[PDB]
Amino acid sequence: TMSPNELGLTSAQDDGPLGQEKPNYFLNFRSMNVDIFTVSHTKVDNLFGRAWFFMEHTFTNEGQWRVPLEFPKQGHGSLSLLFAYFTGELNIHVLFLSERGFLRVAHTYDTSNDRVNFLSSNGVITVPAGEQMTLSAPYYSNKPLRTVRDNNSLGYLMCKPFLTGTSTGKIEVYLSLRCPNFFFPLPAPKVT
Amino acid sequence: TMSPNELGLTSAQDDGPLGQEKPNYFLNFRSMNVDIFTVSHTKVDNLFGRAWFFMEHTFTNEGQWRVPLEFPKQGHGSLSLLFAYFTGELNIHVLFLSERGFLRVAHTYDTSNDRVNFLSSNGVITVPAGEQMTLSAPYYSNKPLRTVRDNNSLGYLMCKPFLTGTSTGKIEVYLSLRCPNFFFPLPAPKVT
Amino acid sequence: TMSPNELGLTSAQDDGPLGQEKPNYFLNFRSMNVDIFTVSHTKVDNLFGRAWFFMEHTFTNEGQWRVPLEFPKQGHGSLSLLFAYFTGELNIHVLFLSERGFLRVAHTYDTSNDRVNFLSSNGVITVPAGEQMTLSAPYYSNKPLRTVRDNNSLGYLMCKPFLTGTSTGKIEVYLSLRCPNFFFPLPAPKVT
Amino acid sequence: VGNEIGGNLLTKVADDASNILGPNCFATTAEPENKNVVQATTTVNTTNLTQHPSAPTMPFSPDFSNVDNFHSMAYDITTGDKNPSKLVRLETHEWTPSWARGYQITHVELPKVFWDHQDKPAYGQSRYFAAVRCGFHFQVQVNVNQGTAGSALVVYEPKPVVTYDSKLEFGAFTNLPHVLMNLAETTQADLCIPYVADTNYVKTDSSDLGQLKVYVWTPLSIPTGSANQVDVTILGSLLQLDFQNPRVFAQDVNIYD
Amino acid sequence: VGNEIGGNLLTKVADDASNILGPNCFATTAEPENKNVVQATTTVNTTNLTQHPSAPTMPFSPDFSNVDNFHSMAYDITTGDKNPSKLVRLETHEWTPSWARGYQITHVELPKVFWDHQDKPAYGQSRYFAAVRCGFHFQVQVNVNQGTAGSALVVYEPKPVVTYDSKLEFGAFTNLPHVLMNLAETTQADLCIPYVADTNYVKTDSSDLGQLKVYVWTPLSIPTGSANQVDVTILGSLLQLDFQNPRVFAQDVNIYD
Amino acid sequence: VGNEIGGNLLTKVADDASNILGPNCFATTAEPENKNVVQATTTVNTTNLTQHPSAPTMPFSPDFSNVDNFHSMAYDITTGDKNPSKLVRLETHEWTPSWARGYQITHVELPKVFWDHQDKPAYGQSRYFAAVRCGFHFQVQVNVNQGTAGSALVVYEPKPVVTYDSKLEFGAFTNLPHVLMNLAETTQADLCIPYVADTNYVKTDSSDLGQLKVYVWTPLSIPTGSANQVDVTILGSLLQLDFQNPRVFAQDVNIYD
Amino acid sequence: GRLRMGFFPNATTDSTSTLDNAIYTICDIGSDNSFEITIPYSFSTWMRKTNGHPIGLFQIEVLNRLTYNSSSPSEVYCIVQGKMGQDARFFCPTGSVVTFQ
Repeated sequence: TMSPNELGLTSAQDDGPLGQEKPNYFLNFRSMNVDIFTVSHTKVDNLFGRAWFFMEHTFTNEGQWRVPLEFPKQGHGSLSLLFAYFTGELNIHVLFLSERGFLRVAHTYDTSNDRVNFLSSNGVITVPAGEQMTLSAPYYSNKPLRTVRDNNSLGYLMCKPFLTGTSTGKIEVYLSLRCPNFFFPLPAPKVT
Repeated sequence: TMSPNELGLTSAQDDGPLGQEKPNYFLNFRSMNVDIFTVSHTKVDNLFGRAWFFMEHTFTNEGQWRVPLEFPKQGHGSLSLLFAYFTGELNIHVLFLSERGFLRVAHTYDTSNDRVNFLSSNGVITVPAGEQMTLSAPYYSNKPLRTVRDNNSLGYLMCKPFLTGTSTGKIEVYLSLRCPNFFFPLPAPKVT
Repeated sequence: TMSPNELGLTSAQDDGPLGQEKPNYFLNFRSMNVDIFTVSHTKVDNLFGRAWFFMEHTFTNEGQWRVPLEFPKQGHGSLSLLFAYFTGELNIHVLFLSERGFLRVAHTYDTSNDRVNFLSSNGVITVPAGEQMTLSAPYYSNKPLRTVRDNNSLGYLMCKPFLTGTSTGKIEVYLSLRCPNFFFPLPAPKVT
Repeated sequence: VGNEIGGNLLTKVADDASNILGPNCFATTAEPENKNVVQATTTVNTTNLTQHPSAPTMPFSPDFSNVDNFHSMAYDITTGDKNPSKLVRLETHEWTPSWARGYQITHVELPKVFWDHQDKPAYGQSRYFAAVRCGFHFQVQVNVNQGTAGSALVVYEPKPVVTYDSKLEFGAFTNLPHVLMNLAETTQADLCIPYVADTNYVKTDSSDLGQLKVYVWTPLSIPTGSANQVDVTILGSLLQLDFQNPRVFAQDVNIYD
Repeated sequence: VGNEIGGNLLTKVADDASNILGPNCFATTAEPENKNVVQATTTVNTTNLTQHPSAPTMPFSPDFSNVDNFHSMAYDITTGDKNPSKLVRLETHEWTPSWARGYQITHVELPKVFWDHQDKPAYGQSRYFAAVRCGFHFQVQVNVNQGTAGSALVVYEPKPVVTYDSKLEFGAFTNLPHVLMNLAETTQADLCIPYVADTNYVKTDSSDLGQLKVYVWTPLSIPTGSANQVDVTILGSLLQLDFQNPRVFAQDVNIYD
Repeated sequence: VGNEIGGNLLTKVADDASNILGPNCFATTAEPENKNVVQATTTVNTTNLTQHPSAPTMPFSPDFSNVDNFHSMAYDITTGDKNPSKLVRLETHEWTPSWARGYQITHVELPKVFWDHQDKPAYGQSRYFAAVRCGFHFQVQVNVNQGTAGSALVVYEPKPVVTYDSKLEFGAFTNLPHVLMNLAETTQADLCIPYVADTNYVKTDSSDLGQLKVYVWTPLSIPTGSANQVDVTILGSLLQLDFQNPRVFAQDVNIYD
Repeated sequence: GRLRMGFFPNATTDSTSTLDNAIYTICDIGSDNSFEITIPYSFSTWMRKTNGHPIGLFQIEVLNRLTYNSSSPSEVYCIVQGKMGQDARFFCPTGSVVTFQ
């Protein structure tokens, strides 16, 4: 039968270990699970499998653009802030807004600035002007885990455009991840 | 073996439900049952099976006599005051003290005075002058239970005497019950 | 496994009955028994089986010497003071220091002085001058147990010497017991 | 060991020295009647937590069946329960002969009409709940002598219809659960309407379930001598009722977003 | 779960991360020695209730038989117990030769005579109890030289007889447990008297059990030279004794109504 | 009975009067999460006693193996443990050619030399223990060009020898674990020395284990051109180490009487 | 409150010192307020003088101030007892160093 513990009478100091799926009942109540869709939208793989805006850059010349990639404190991706460590594939969505040219894109977790001077070794997929690509950067991280908060939690992204004439433009960036491994959930974030 | 509970150590707040025949012992003591008679004098059927005086009425004429019948706060019948509800046969003992005549006797639980005007329908057993009868009135009660205390807990008794000449007298009454059904014992009564 | 009781957490008021060989442990500790000799030196029979000085008497004549024999509050025999009652064989070691003569020795628990006047009945082993004997006096005690403390806990010893000429000397005494029966250990003694 | 162990030692030691008469002492140890426990009791949507409970009491050889074996009340035991689903008079109106085709005779706010007055069997419970999910069984009654003739349109209009009523073409309302009932032929119409809404539950004391209406299919053709006061009555029964959300007494609660 | 569960988790977690050396921690949880229990002890007509008991103590490898295996006291172990039932001298009197037939020689209040003085074996216990139920065994002794003759009537008289003694005909007293004992023939008389009364128990220190008497059947015929001082002695033993009602020391208590 | 019995009566009584709908009440009684228990935890030479414990906690689906499966540190897991037994340079000295036979080249206090400086692998632990029992493995190294010649006596001298050194005849020291090592032939000597003392354990930071020495068997015969700076080095390893007695940091403790 | 009692075997310097490295036992006041601490045999020799070198330094430091209330004492009494372990042994009987009474 039902114990008084499952009826509401408990002790907060007896909750450890963390993660106790204890059932709560009353005479007219029972945990009822109802699913409205064929799958879950709470699973890390599904939720995060959907991109979210990151930032935009306007380029008037080929100069290279390197930006630290970090988890959002803004979109649905904020749900990541509930975790401390991450590891796994990283989907980067880049849009090249230009009239005539090409955009070199590359990703590295390496903090050294110089390693990115010769962009070709790193990757540098090519998005023709007016096209958008989605490259999935692997976990080539020199650190087993990525503190999820760091201003560079995610590796740096490189964008250099091979323009042809006076043409200029702007590069919008969106980020998403493939199968994410989060660990050791930390306390919920505050609001600004 | 014997527990400390049965040795005197108990708690008054743990007596419910009502009616706990718990045994009490000590090294030189044990509940010993000794019977002095072939039967019990504590059983409701036996005790109450014995009548007790009720009241007396002196009649100088045939006028009818109706009196509420109630449980005694005076004789051994007082043991009934320990209960709240009653139901069952009612033995009425009437003595007709007269020189020459007849006594009509009847019993009804009906509160209406008029129903008793025509006494014959009700009963009206006939006790010749100088004779005493014991009529057992059934539970013709419009109420399933008779609060034992009511000034009319027991149904009303009717006595009309068919005298013949100037003869007069007095009618003594005694009451007893046949197999009594008592329920929900209440607290003991006070003394006057 | 190990209970918290055996880890040091206990209650002094729950020690009775007397004599609880409870084991005490810790992660790196276990009761280890190591024996350095083929036998015990703690056993009552062994320890007390070894004599200890008692007293000395100097005699210039045959006059008899009677001395109460008691347990020592001085040598290793003091370990007896930890007990209350004794019973068993008593080993008496006597040294006769004399030039020419004999020493009559006898032992009795009898308090009466007169019984010892005729020494022969009691015993009176003979130690020639310059010799030492060890007589084992039986428990001819009129009391089942000997309070271990009494100034006469042990029976009285008698020494009468049959000297021959002007010769004189001194009689040193040592005591030990054969198989001792001690009972009801009492609190440890104080120091002077 | 200890302090639990004592009944046995005393009981035993007493036992060991016992002679012909027997032991001169008996000792028994156990737990107190008032132990360190916690009791929890739950009634309808309630939970009572007590950490200092006591032995529950009750009368002598009690009977909790609570059923009167004599049936001094000869009614189904579940009478009070089903009472609110009982059939009731929701409306009455007198059709006027002059009225044109398509005119609205009478209408009833659904479902709040079943709690129309404090004299409605369902009014009681309806007060203590904000959410409702129920089915209906209407019986629109219209009586007219044989000499007279005419026809009325009894139709159920969900909130969607009621909302955009003027945008709908009359004569097509036959697409909704209705009963073109030809007077002088039928005196009553029957309509079984299940829970119909765009939300799982409807706010109690609301018209969200839509409303039943009665229109003039063809005006009343009342002869000279014939009577001219025809009354239209709407009766309603709850095929199935369900009150869920608890709330203060008759307080407007928003189940919607 | 919790707070009971901890010895296992710590003991286990310690267990899981253990390497070659072994675990670096062990944790064990259990109940305290001082638990929440209640102890009850009962001795003769007494009951001690303690709700804060402690582990009972006792000497090393103790012997509670309490029996001296050497019998330094060579007496039956139940000597002290039976002592009060012991035979005792209840009375002594010197019959006077002049006395007429039917004269009362001597009498003894029964049963309070067995507690006649504080020097009576039964006097001790008799003090601590108000109720008594016992049987008697009398031995009236009367010695007389052969030359002399005579006869005495040793008879037991219950309270009923003692009460109405003058109303009874002497010479018929032979109907009561008696012993017409002819002197010069018998020197002692034996009488076994069971508990006789109209009440189950008799008040201690009362004469309700009746009294034993000695009458003159036929006066003493003492010749000239023969001695003239004959003594009559009454001895009593309790075939069976029973003290029930407890009471203060020698305080008059009424067992009767 | 009681106060434990209540969940059943209420649960039952509720049960008995139940109708079609079911019971209208459920009651359950049990023990609180915070029970009267005692927890004990023991770590290395420590014991924590708590009489008011609480349910131990831990992260989600935790792994206490504590072993890095990637081996970011490619070392034996027991590296840190064995570290103090590691081979180390105990001494170095330059033999002077002029030195006579039997001269003492160099010596090392045993066993306190393994904690010679705070830069010794064993210095760390050696501080937290007063007692020691260990075995040694020495490797005295002496290198000399082929042109030169000579011989040194590497011998272990227990405290007994070190104490009475002058009373012993040199040339007989070959009775002790030694290595007459002829230069120009051998460049290193090996000596395995077990725990040798007249006491089960030796005080830490003491020379009681004796000391290893190096003498001049036959002086160095260094030719004209040949080098003249020969260095003698003493290396030491602990075949087996054992620190037992706990003590404050590097505080002189007397294990001896 | 709590109280930590440690013991440095064979110690001689009678001075307060951190017991983190000593054999200690933390005592949390409750129902069973008697706390034990075992010292395993620790000496260079197999047997040790009965009346020789100290057994060690015994220190009982405060871990958590003894708390109380309006009707409870602000300070309590303590008693320290000592006994031999189940592996205890004595060996040679020697002369006496004191005289009992």
